[PDB]
Amino acid sequence: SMSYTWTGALITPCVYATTSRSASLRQKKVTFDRLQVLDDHYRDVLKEMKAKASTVKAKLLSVEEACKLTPPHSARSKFGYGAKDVRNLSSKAVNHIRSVWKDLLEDTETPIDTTIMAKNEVFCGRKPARLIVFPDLGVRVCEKMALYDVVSTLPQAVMGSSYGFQYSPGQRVEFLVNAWKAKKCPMGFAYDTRCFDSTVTENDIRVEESIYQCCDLAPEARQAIRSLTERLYIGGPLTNSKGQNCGYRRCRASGVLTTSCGNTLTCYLKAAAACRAAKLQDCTMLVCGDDLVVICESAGTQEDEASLRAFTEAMTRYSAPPGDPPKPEYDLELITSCSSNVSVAHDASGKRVYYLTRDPTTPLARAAWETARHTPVNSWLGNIIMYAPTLWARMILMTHFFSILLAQEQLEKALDCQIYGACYSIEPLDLPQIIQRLHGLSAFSLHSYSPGEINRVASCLRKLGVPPLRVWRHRARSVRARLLSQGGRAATCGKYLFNWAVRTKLKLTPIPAASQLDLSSWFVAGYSGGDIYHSLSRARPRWFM
Ligand SMILES: O=C(O)/C=C/c1ccc(NC(=O)C2(NC(=O)c3ccc4c(C5CCCCC5)c5n(c4c3)CC(=O)Nc3ccccc3-5)CCCC2)cc1
Ligand SMILES: CNC(=O)c1c(-c2ccc(F)cc2)oc2ccc(-c3cccc(C(=O)NC(C)(C)C)c3)cc12
Repeated sequence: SMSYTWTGALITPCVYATTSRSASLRQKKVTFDRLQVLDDHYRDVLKEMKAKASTVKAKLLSVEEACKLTPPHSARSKFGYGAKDVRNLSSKAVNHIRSVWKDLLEDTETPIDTTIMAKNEVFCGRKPARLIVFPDLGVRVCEKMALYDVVSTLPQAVMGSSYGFQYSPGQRVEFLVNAWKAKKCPMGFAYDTRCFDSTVTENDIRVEESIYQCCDLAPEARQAIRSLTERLYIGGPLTNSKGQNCGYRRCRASGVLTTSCGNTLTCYLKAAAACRAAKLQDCTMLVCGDDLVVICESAGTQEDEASLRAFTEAMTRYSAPPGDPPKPEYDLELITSCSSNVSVAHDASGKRVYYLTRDPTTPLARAAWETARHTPVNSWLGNIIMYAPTLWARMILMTHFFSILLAQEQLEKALDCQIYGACYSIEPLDLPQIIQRLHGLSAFSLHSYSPGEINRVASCLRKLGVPPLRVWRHRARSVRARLLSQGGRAATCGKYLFNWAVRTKLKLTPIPAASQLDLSSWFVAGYSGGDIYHSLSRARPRWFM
């Protein structure tokens, strides 16, 4: 069947930013009939995944628990209530949610409506806008009730160490390094599927439900998963922001709670089966939605290229064809996945420290957009958290935004930021404790960065018209002195985040309050399009902190 069908009605709106104008270019790319052929390897991997899903027990979330997971800027319902009313348990929101739940239990077939919109992302010719497909707020709260506990428990039980969303950046690096080191002669590659969401078939969506159905589930959760699969996840009608019928979808909706979990399971299933078809030796896989990395035993240059072509042919039969063909790599640092690569630096005692970095062009361009225009959900803060050990995040992002926060007297104001998938409510004053937990204490002492990494950063600044690194050091000394003078958490930001800026660096001790941070909800599962709100909370705060 066709991934999408269009009525011709426009996808209406609600250093460039992608707009509704280019939506038509994306529609042509994502629209095609799918060809899928399954085999024994696919069937065997599926049964193995189901045997692991069989060990899971999931709970049904209450209306209140689901309501409290709704982000404050979450799209309002077409039934006269918004995210605020949901979060406050307003009688109107709750009554509509309970009626939507009841309708999921009683109607097993009627397709559920979705809104189709062009996403506005900043980029540095110009690429078309990505499309977002999501059901009404009431349905989204119901999705959390039935499946929040499934999507946060099941993927790790099924995929184990291959499940990408269970790791802090520090744990992710450690996993990749250990897997690389475990091979006699390692080879690794990134596999990129062309329009993954469009390649997801109705059968893939039912196979995914067959995995969810192996959980111990409450009867209402079992029925809601069944109804949601048939009425929403396999496909349904598309409506634009003006309420006009846009067409029909028979592929993955990018804005449902199961998008991230579903894509990870599907990509893992197809890839693990394609590893067997290609006869790749001693595979270690890492899967993040549609992003896949395979680390294995090299069998020689020609052998490796041949096995990759066989892998690609098996992925293609499973309806996962590639965008760019995979390339074998013989250095862990040469693999690019999730726009990132591993690099190494030294801590304060000369010991090696591995870390994740990326080309800083897009993060810096988006931070420039966000300093120009007010944006309810930022990427700069997400880039600071994710890339805290990098030279560019420390010297430029931290310096620039802490000087703004000092000037606006907004150091204590919690901000919403997006990191890959999910939405996080963070107080900039908590950045030292967050960084220490995610990256370790060495993130505040890294030096001896690689020439390639220093040169990529310096060239990026020249190309973007950003002042050179020596200006950033002078600005950080001033920012640091002012933060120190404020005491408490502000002085900790000055001392830890800007220790790189002083000639004689201070000896840094662990932050005591870093121990009390509850970060379980952060790196448990992926919620890209899932509509999940994460607000930082601390258990047992000491009086002297
Ligand atoms: O060689 C030497 O000894 C000294 C050289 C030197 C060169 C330029 C300056 N620049 C400045 O003072 C000003 N801009 C900046 O001090 C500035 C700061 C951040 C900038 C950023 C981003 C960096 C990441 C956080 C968000 C802001 C961009 N651009 C920046 C310019 C250049 C710019 O204008 N826009 C963009 C556009 C895309 C990407 C980045 C940028 C402020 C007043 C006059 C212009 C200062 C010193
Ligand atoms: C198969 N791809 C990989 O798992 C990723 C690789 C890679 C893998 C292999 C390789 F060789 C090079 C890069 O680099 C990455 C960089 C970031 C992410 C990534 C994805 C989702 C979440 C988070 C997160 O930290 N969120 C918090 C904790 C909120 C900061 C982070 C995933 C990958």
